[PDB]
Amino acid sequence: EFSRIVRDVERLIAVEKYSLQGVVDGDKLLVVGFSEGSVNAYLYDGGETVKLNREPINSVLDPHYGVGRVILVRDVSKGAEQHALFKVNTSRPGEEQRLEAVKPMRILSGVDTGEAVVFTGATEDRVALYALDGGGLRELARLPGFGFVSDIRGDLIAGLGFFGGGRVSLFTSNLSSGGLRVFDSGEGSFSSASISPGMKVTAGLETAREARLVTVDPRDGSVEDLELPSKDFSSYRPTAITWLGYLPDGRLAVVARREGRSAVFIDGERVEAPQGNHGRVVLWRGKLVTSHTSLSTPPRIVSLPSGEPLLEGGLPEDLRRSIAGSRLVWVESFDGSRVPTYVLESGRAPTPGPTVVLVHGGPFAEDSDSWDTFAASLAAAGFHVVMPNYRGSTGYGEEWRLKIIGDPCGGELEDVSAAARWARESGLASELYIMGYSYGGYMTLCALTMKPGLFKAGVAGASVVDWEEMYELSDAAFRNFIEQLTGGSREIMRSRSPINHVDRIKEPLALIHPQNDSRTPLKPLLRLMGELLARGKTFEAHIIPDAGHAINTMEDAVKILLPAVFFLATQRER
Amino acid sequence: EFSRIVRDVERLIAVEKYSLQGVVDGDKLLVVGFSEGSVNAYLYDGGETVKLNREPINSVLDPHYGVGRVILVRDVSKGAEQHALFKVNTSRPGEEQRLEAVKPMRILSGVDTGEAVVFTGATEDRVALYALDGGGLRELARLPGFGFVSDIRGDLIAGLGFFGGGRVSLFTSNLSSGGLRVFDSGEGSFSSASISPGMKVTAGLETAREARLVTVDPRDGSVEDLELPSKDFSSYRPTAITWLGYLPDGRLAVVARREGRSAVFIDGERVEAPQGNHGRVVLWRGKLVTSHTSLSTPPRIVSLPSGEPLLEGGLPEDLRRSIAGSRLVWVESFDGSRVPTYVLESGRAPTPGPTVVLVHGGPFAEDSDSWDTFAASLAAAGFHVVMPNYRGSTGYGEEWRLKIIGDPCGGELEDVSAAARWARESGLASELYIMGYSYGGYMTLCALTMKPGLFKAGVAGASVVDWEEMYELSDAAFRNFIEQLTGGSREIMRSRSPINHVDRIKEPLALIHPQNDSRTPLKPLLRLMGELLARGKTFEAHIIPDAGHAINTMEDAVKILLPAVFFLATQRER
Ligand SMILES: [Cl-]
Repeated sequence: EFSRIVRDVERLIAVEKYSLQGVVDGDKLLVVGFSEGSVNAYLYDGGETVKLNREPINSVLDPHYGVGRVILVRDVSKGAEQHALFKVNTSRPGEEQRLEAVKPMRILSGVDTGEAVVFTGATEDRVALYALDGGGLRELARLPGFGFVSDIRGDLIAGLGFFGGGRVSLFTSNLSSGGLRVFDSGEGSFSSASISPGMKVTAGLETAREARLVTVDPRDGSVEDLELPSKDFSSYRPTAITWLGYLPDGRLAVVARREGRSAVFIDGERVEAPQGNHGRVVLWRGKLVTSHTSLSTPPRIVSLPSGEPLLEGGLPEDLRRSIAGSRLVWVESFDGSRVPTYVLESGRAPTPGPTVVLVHGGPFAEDSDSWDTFAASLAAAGFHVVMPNYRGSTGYGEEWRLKIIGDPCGGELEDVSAAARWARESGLASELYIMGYSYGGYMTLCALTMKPGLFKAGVAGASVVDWEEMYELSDAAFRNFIEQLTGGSREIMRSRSPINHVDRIKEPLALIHPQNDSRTPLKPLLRLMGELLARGKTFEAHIIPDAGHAINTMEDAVKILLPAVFFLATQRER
Repeated sequence: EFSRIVRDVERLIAVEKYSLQGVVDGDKLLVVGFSEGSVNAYLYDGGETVKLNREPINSVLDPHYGVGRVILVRDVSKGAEQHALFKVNTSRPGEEQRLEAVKPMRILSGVDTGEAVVFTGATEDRVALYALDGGGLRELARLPGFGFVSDIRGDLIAGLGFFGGGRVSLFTSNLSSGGLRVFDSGEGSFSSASISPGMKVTAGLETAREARLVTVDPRDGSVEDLELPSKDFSSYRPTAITWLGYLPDGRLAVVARREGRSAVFIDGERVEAPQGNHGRVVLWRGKLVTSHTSLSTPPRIVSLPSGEPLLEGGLPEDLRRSIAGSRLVWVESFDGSRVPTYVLESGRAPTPGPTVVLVHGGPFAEDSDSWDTFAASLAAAGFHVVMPNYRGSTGYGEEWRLKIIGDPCGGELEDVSAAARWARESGLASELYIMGYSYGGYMTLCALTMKPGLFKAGVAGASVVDWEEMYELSDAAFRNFIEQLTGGSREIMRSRSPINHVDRIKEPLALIHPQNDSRTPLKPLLRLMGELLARGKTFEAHIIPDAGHAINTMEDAVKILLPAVFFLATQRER
């Protein structure tokens, strides 16, 4: 029945998905949309979307309210994520002017004030904060690691820095003269940031098991808790902060979350919103607008508190019926920790039935009540889906997130393995598979090498294979992240690399990998194939042309997803 | 959509295909069939088939008329073609007894007398003629290269030997006492052989541009032309001899061919047969039976002279209509030689239209008026198909066949390239692709490296990549074949290896390869991928698990064929 599968996977990939970016030109929404087979940028106003870009893009920079242009970010390296920036004047959609003062680099983030384009980027030798204005390009600061611009008000630039130990610092700079100041909390990590009318930095602070709001004065580094007019926020007791931002009327919008579902607050007061997860919030036409998604709702743009959709891709009825349910469960792991695990029940599988432990990437990411095309495709193909938030995940507090540091292929793998055991013991699973992309594919390899026999077969997509060789091929941002994750230990880099444990593998493995991935490079995957072959192991492989880690077309998504589904479907017929 | 493609490809692979092997037990036909998703062995006696084997096989040994058992040949190495032999008593189908005296080896051929099993096999160090009887296993003779047992009558064993220069010798042995006698012709190559009631060896002799029948007296090596009672055979002036064999009533059956179509003769008299190609001929309940195939007929078993089908997988009408036409054309090549080229016009493509030069394997093989699943799948996918009998091909005389010796990636490539020129100049092709498996995949790599720009893109399946490295990884039979092809020259082995010319590649390439292929091993392909990556070339790859050069399940066929069709369909949308 592999042709009905191809049709489903294609349709699931093809459904339109929207992301809210801001408000530009004359009170028009700026949205990034996956539509017509690729990622594009649109203006929305009444009913007509207007396409701003020509060729597919990856993202746009964050515009200040009402600015008359959009800065596209586009990979100009066939997936290697050397990106260039292209200005589109909102009054002349489809006319792109490349910003040639900026040589290609990995663009990490940025904001457009209308007078300066401020962005962070990584090259081979550094990560930096840059400003481009009418006078040309300037390097404001070199950063100690991944950094992201959060907000600019006047000359004050605020951002978030991964500058050591897995922890997130706040940073500020000056638009006119550059420099850098770093603010490190001893309680936890800063999570989102926005500059108040008073020129203090409002930030989410994620502590051991909770999250709150703080005010940082960039002049003296003083921090204090921020109390809001309404106490709905406090009383919600979020674990994590998704996003926050000052609206143009001075009110503070915050999206915060717990147990994989978020809520929206304006000056601390709850605003009704559809169940699942939300993104940015903007004031448009004097009304509140956000993005929304859930496990059964592809990302869409909705009005609050109505919940009425402004932009939404429809899911076909027959596909909707493929997802028979979802649940959040707490799996007990090796040390007694409770692993929050999202479960998707297939309507096309019995119970007990074939079940895939689909391991998330990052590692600093989470499985949540948010749309997941891979999880949906598995349900449509007749597999239940188990999605464990292993230690290292976001969404459950700083202490759980930091447990991974210095211990890749250790406790987090136990968490994945405990989720696998739960799926069988709880009676959901008749047979067990493992699948993941990126850090998830790492986990597949680690499970098959370190836990032979636990799974029937594994799918490893865009995998980490060898920390040591990857390190040598990585840009400045990735080198630093590798050092942080591995705790700067060569012994960890080696012992936790599954290329060094190939002899232990006993289960069928499918490798899937984009040839131009600059994060998880193909080179070590070739050596892994060589090891599998020399040792007589069973394996299959699919390498995808002219694509990298970030997939921005339906054609590339099909090529990275379909083989995995075919492979698992074929395994299930054994 | 790709899902309608998956469906047609699957259906084209799934249609049942039959090969006639002999007559066993109580006048029952023995057939090998691709059916129920794999290659199996069957008895047929007027009604439903009876399955002899359990797990899929590769082939059966050639039984003497009426023997009460069948010897299955099965790969027990997950595609690496280390096979074992399994006896099935024809009265107890489905019960297999492994012949343990015979360790796994590449079984090349063999005959079962009912009292002795005589076969040729290759190990790392030898190719040998073996006999297994009540007394155990005995090595009758070591052979100078690939050899195939053709017939046994009494104590006399006759076979065909590739014992130098691409030329085929006859050999004989004695079942009781072993040994080896080799008979060479200065005029050409022996093609098929059967022992007359007079204990002479009747053989087809293929000469420079023609074929005939000869009588070899194994006692003195004397040769003379064989005159048959009816002159239809000699007046047909075949170019090649497909098969010959004495029927149990003493009559000589011959199948011979010219221009990619065969004819069947019985004591020299033509018997009417369906247009296309025929396999072995047997007498069954006193009536003649053979296999038949054509470009629009999957291999089936028919009665002669009527042509009524005994066993036939019916080609669905809608798939039949996907081939709008076929032609045999004579492409003019670089040196004036005329390359007989078979052409399928797709009913789902305009003219001019996307066209694939689909290069056959071997190299000692031909494109003929014979079913080809790959070619049918390309027509169904909306490509015209061009299949050139490049120099080295069978069917057109000894001289054309031996031109390739000492010159791989030379003249034959010119023939393939002339075919591509013809497709464009004749007005068939709007755009050109190259696709092939095995020696065909070699040709793809050779075209992309030596003729950059001629093709839009290529599919290389189970390719020859590096003659030097493959030589070092080959068994005794393959090493010898490699020396024969390359003319024993280390310079040819290197300069005609496309891994040495990777920098020249400019077109998109899709590699497809079974992991356990022992003929065209995966190992050099991994190095090729390393080279393509290091040099920044666009490529995709699909490596198939637990399979080798000889595909014997529908699931493995889908895995080797579908990626090629997807890739070309995608290329066509550029
Ligand atoms: Cl067959």
